[PDB]
Amino acid sequence: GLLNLGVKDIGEKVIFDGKPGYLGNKLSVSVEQVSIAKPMSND
Amino acid sequence: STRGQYPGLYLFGGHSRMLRPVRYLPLDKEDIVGPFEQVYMNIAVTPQEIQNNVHTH
Amino acid sequence: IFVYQNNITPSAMKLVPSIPPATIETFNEAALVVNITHHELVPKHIRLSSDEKRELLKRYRLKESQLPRIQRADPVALYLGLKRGEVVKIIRKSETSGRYASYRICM
Amino acid sequence: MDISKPVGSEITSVDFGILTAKEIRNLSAKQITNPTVLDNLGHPVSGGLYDLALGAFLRNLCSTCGLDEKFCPGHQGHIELPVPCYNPLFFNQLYIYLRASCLFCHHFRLKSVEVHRYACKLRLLQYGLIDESYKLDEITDISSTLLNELKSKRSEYVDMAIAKALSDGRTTERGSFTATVNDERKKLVHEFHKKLLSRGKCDNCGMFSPKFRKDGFTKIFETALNEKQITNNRVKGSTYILSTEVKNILDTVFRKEQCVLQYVFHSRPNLSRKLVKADSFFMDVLVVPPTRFRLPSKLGEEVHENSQNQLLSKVLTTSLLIRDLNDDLSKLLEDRRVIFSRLMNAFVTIQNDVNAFIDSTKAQGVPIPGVKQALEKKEGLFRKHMMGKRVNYAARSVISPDPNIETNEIGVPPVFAVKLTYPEPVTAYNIAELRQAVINGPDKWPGATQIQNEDGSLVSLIGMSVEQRKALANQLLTPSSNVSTHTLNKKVYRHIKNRDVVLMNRQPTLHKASMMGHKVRVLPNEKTLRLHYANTGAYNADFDGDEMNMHFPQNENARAEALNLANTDSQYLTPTSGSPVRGLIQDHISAGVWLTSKDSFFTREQYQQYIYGCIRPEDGHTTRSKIVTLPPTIFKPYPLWTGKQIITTVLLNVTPPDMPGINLISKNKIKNEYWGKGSLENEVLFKDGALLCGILDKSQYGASKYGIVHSLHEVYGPEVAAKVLSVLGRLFTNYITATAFTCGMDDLRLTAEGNKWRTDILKTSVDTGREAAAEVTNLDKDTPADDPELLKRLQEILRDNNKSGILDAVTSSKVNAITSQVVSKCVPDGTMKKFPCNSMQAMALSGAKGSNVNVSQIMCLLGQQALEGRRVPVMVSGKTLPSFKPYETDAMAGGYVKGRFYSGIKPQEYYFHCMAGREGLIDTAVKTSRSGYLQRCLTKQLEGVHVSYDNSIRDADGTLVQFMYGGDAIDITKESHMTQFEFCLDNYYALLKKYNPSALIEHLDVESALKYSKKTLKYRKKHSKEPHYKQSVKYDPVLAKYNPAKYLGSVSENFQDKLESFLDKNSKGVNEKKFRALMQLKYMRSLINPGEAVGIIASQSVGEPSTQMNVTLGIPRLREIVMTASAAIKTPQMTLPIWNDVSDEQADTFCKSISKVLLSEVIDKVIVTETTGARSYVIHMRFFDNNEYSEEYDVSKEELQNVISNQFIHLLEAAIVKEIKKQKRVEANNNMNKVQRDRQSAIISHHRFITKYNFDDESGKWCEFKLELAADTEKLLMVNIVEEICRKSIIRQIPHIDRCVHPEPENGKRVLVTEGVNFQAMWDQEAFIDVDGITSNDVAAVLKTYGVEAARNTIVNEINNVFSRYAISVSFRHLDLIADMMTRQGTYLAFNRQGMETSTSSFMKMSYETTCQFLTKAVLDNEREQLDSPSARIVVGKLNNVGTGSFDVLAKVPNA
Amino acid sequence: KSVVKTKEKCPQCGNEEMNYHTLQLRSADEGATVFYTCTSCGYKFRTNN
Amino acid sequence: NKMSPYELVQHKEESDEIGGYFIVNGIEKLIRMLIVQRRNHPMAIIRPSFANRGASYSHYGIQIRSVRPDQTSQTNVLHYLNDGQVTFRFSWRKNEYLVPVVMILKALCHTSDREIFDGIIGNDVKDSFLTDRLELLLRGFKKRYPHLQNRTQVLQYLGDKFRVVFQASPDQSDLEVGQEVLDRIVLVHLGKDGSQDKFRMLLFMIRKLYSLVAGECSPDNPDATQHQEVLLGGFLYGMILKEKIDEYLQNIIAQVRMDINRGMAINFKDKRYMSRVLMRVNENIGS
RNA sequence: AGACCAGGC
Ligand SMILES: Nc1nc2c(ncn2[C@@H]2O[C@H](COP(=O)(O)CP(=O)(O)OP(=O)(O)O)[C@@H](O)[C@H]2O)c(=O)[nH]1
Ligand SMILES: [Mg+2]
Ligand SMILES: [Zn+2]
Ligand SMILES: [Zn+2]
Ligand SMILES: [Zn+2]
Repeated sequence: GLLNLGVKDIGEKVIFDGKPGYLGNKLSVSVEQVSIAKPMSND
Repeated sequence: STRGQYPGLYLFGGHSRMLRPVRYLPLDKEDIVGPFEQVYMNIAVTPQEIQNNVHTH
Repeated sequence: IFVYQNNITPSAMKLVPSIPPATIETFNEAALVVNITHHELVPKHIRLSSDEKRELLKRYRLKESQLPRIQRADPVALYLGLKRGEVVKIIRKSETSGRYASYRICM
Repeated sequence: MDISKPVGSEITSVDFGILTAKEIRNLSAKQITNPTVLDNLGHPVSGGLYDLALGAFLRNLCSTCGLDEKFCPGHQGHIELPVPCYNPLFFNQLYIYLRASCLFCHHFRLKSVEVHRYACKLRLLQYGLIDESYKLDEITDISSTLLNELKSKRSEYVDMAIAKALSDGRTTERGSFTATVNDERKKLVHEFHKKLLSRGKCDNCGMFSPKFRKDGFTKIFETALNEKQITNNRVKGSTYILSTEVKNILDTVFRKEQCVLQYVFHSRPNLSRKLVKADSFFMDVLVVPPTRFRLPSKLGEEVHENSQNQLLSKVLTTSLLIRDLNDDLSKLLEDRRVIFSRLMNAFVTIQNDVNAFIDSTKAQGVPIPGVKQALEKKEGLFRKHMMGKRVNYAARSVISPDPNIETNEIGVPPVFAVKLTYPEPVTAYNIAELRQAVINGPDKWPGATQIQNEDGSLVSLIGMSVEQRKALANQLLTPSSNVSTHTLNKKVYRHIKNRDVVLMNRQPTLHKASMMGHKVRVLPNEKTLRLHYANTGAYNADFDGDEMNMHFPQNENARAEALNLANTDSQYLTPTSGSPVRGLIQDHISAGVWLTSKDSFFTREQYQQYIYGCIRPEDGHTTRSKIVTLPPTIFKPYPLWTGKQIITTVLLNVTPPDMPGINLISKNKIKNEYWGKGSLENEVLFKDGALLCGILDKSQYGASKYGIVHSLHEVYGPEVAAKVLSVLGRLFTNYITATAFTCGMDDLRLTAEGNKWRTDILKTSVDTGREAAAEVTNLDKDTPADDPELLKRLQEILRDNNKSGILDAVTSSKVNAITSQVVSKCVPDGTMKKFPCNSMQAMALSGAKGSNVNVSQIMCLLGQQALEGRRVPVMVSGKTLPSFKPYETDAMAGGYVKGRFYSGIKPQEYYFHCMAGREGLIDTAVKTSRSGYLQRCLTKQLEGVHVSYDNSIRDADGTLVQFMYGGDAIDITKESHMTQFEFCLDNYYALLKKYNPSALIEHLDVESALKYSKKTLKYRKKHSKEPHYKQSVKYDPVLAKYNPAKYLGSVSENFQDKLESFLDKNSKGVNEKKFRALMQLKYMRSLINPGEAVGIIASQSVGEPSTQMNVTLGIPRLREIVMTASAAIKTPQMTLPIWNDVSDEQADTFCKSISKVLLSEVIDKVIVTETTGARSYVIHMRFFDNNEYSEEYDVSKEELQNVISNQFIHLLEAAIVKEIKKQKRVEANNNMNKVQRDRQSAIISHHRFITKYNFDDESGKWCEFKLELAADTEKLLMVNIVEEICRKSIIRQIPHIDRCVHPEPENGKRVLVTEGVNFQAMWDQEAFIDVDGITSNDVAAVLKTYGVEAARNTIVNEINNVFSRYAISVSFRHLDLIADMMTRQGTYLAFNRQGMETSTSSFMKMSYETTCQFLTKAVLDNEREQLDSPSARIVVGKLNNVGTGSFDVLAKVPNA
Repeated sequence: KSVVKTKEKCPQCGNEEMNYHTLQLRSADEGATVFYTCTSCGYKFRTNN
Repeated sequence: NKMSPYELVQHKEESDEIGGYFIVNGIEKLIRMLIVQRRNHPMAIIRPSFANRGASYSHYGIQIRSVRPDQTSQTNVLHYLNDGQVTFRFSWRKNEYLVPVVMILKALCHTSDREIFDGIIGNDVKDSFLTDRLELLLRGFKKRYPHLQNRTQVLQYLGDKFRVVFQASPDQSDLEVGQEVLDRIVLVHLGKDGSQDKFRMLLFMIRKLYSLVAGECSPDNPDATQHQEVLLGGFLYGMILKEKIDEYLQNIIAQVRMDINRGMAINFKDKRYMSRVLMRVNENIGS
């Protein structure tokens, strides 16, 4: 699907620590899969 | 052409195109054409107005 | 009046208002090749006397500053040599009326 | 409004002053101090924005007057701004006086004798002494003793000139402030402020002051003094500054110069003698509005506080932070700097909040709107709630058409008859019918909904039974028990009866006949308005879903104006041209062709049925109380009548007796050849009221001049012609419902011979597209369509836009001459069914509905589908469409469609016809919005100009536009039959009754105006062979000496010279002198009445026909003339009269000597040659052959050498040096003769970097010159340079003239049109051009060289032929006033905000646009206005000074 | 200076007006294929040479 | 989805009920189709508004609208300056940015300077219009940028200038944040492993822009439907869904940015901290 | 009382 190709196109985004050269820890956060469900209610 | 559009052969096969069916005269079948494609070819509106060696569709 | 060829020195344009009450007017020699009052689109301009200025401001009960205005520096006021505050009778041809006298004052 | 509640006091004037801080501490109810609007539990907190001292808020009594919500007016409060801040309305003028002033002696930086020169010229302009201010200026490093002697004599001249002019009856001690002294005062203050701002040193004490800087608003900076000229401030023995210090400077500057600034800030003499202060420009106190005017909006629970409470809270939030920043300074570097750097930031934020409260566009931080932006545009306050308002007592509904209504009535529904109501006070003559109305109740027409008691009380009848309601019917006419209300009586708000008046209205109200006053007639059934068909063309109203307004007037002053003045029967003729707008339209015109035919014969039962079906004596249409008939046309075998004889006795019953019948000889739209051979049915003939010949048509009844309804309007009156349109509207409706009228498929067929004529002409169109293509391509003839040279140049035509225009205009010229051959042949001669039976032709020829081009496209062929000038557009490939091959020369392939709407158009013909149909639907959209703002700019200037009782039209403030309306003061709606002398002679005894000459002698002077009209007629026949400059006239016309509304025989000179030209020729018991005595009475009654809103009429007569719409043309031309008054005209021209001596060969070799010749126009090609490694260039410019350009441009070989020598290279040397500056970031020998080696040596000497030069001296074909550069420079293109220089170099040019064309002689005279304006240079050509006949197009250039009255004559003709191109007739009385209003100051002023600044009415300028720019200029001038303009008497609620309110009414009471 | 410079006999039913269209398919080396299409019967065929 | 017209009546809908639309708050909304420029075609464009980019700007220019495989677009307009040089124009956020194209011709692949010449000039070396305009283009790069000789040095300059605006990370070198410029901006319908094809397509676009200023080409009409394309509305619903999860993936970093600037209790390997900080962001993308 | 959308003449 095109949304998974859009998930892949955004890619990974990082942010480092202030805790002690190296910057800290990477946190290479991303999305890798998106899926839409048919509508379900809970009654 | 003299001072016309920039020449070249442009092939398109992607999403979101505009497409209409047209009947192709050698080996009479269906052909699907686009607006960028239609501006240089000679379709006819009825088969009683076909002129020889100029009309493709 | 004073007719010159090409230009006047800007140090010499200070002398044309330098005498009261006698005024000095100034004209090009190339602006006088055609008299503009002979043109078809202009009417017969006639300046009015001090008595005829009173009889116009009395019939219409006008102030001096409520008439239509003519500038002092258009080439018809320069032709007639108008000092400020005097009325010019304008004999105007029209399409359905013909002759009718209009008026302008030069401020 | 209640007519039983008078008012004795009236507002006379207003004046704009600055509201001082001392007043608004005494004005104030309670100062509000905390930025919390309302606290918990829904109460308003005391001390906040919502407060009970500021007004009653939300079911709670006030704390100032103690009243509730409905009765508290709201009260003024304020806040205390702790620092003086900048008022944004005055900051642009505060920054002028903060600059331009010394900071050391605190004068301005001018010398004190020149500041005094403006102090006493502005004093002379406060009074009416516009001329004495220039004599004052004729009074004349320098010691300061004679300067006091200079200031003395200038001050004594003013005190003598003010004393003389106030003694000699001229100027009041309140001064005189006309419009042209507002010009001389605005010109003098703008000159004074411009000269203040440009001063280096203070000319009183000579040392510098630091210049101030304003980047944007909210802040002021001063800059540090330079490092050089600090020496001047040592021989006299950046920084943000505070608004208290800016005020501290200008509290000293305005005191040291009090004697001057009193006249800058006053248009009129200051009789209060108040000081002008710097506190005017600052505001130390904000005024909060009353809390009534800032109540919050509410949508269920969604309640939001008002935008002003959001803006006044942020000022109060900053006004407490700035006091809490003063806590540490009250206790007292690091403890001092952080508390001061945060205090200075509070100074800027309290300024940015006092700006954003007043002006939202002066804010920063989608923004919250301020108090300026509640006033400015459409959706403002002047334009949304003052000039236009929502009204009570008014309905709107869809209209449906209706016969059987008497052409001045409207048909109202029952449910509009119930709701709309009228206050009738009970009297002795009402309690018969107004007691019956109050018994009927709110829901029984005719009834009543309320009774208003004497006390002002009001009793509703809605929730009441009939037993309770009959008791109130016996309460109406009772004597009042209150002495204080003893002269008042009860008002019963009855329903709308059949005798009331109604003002109908359809948008857009493009002219005044789109808002008329109709009578009423209620109708029983449905919920829609009912409009008669004679009104459908005045409102431009069709019946495909139109809805239109219905305003019900509420007093007797308004009922007497929409029955007598704004009446629909008074609006027969429109004042645009004098042509009728009212008449029968579609079925009635198709029925009078059948009724007035020769075939129509009626028996005795039929003939008398059609008369009573239209006359009906009991409703009051007859004038005899018995229907008279005629003897029949035929007596044997049985009696038959004729449809001529129908309308003879229809007109015999609606006419007044003892007044002879109508006499008319007119024609109609149907020719004689449609009725056969020997027919006379084209001319109509009325003789003593009897139709004797001719069909009746659109030209007779219908909106058309000089028909029978237009002639019944003149001889008998407007009440007769409005009654004839009713009776004929019922005579033809009753004729149609017994003898009908259809168009079918039968009506559209040609014959088998006519279809053969059609196809044989269209076979000649198969070669038309090729002959037109072969002509434009400059092949000769008979070349085939597949010729490769034909296809090559057609591809060259397509790539250019102008070459494709002369191909689309030659083919369209040829194929429209094939269209004109089928319409000439196949209709009517080839049609199967013919006239009168051919109903498609019968209603196109009669003007009922349709055209001859409409039946062409139906029955013959549809034609060339023309786009915006051109033919159908072509693709990039040379194909017009995918069906057609590229570049084929077929007429069908380019938009000429041969198929007709009867038999169909082909799919490629269908697609071309859809391109032209979409073109019409966009021009119907985009070109009805451009003429809407033409009329708004026109009506705002011309709202107040009107006929005075001097018959001398003038503006509302008193300034005079013209001395007589049109030069003759006759009304356009009364001058139609004024020069129709053959009509008025045939109807002499019937026109003598309506003017009644014997009863109208006592109030006249018949004797005196006739004598002076013979002294001038004899003088002008004797003189006036000479031209106009020789005529010392010695005698004015009788209009300029005698009042034409009182003196009989005081007529215009065209009326006298056309009556004495008519009555001389033909000699026809009326003699010669009784006809000239009745036309002069017809002239005098056809004078224009004083009070006519002429400039509205003159601006509606231009804006409404503008919706009907090689030089600029149309509504873009009217914007250039009227709206912008552009001196930068788009395409100026100049018409040059060729003499009779010079022939056509001496005139077109003459226009080759004026039209410019570029150097680009003579060059074939330019071949540069660059060899580098000193950068060299070989500029070789190749020309055409000398026999080719010396014939085409009359350029000699030697003159082309001088352009390269003295003009081309001096522009080329500049362009090379300009680019090197901006980048720092076969032929002959060389030993030719001694002169060419020195011709070369002079080119090298006087130029910068030339090393060689040679022109083709023996043939004039080439010019080669070497052009070296330095080796340091990088690469220049040197062809794009040369081409741009070759297009700017001129071989020969008369300045400001680029082309001179010799067109075909239009209308006899020989014409030579140029494409640019230079009058000085065309005066040298006396031998070719009549210099005393040079007219033009540039209205601003004829004003500069020929004067004011010549530009006034130029502007009339240019606004004439923009309407004469579309065959639109708008009369020269509306064009005269727009001319004399635009040149009223001796200049060429526009109808915009830049041309209306010289005007006395402040609310007129504020209502138009830029409201708070004219607002500041009024309050700075302290401008009092007399409330004269119509835009200024609606803001304050006065009766107008135009028309009905142009006088007062006084009541003669018998006892002293 | 720019402008002064100056039948098939279809065997199925018999028809001479027969709609044809030449079209060079693969390269300029081979002959142009003439695609024939009739109207009186509608039979189609092509022609190399 | 695959219901028969019998089963669409049993589920209350309608028999021949065509879908197409969104039910939002009981109201049947639908996203309209928009006609827009064709993908992946450089069309020669004359506009009077191209002159208002500053001084020396011509009315000439070329413009491509490259779409990505997730159907998201990016225009790359080339301008022609009257000085002789050309200019690459793009837009990453709601402001525009201007780059000379020789900076991009030397950043896509390892080029010579005759191979920049040979990609525009074919066998028509004798065409002295093109050779003079290509003198000014290649010498203007050496004049204005006397450094930046090889591909790895041009690409660090292009990454140094577009680092704070493309929201780069401190880990990325200037060599590889310059490739982050080239992968999201210039001719984005080739993607990664297509820098050879991006090179040849730029040499196509400069020569077509020089063929437009020479008069050899008609400007391609953007208002004719020959050069038009349809935004379907369903793809634009997916274009906006890329952004709202592009923004969602940034709010979970803008929340731990707020945690760095304030707090200390941060452990990136803690699942307890992941669920702690992921509940502090706005996850309601469907609203 | 605004925004946007759909219309009417
Ligand atoms: N001021 C405006 N008036 C309009 C507008 N639309 C319609 N109208 C008025 O309504 C009338 C509608 O006329 P049409 O636009 O339909 C022109 P049409 O060719 O349909 O005339 P007929 O064929 O005679 O009906 C027309 O007289 C206009 O005065 C509008 O957008 N603005
Ligand atoms: Mg309508
Ligand atoms: Zn109160
Ligand atoms: Zn000083
Ligand atoms: Zn056959």
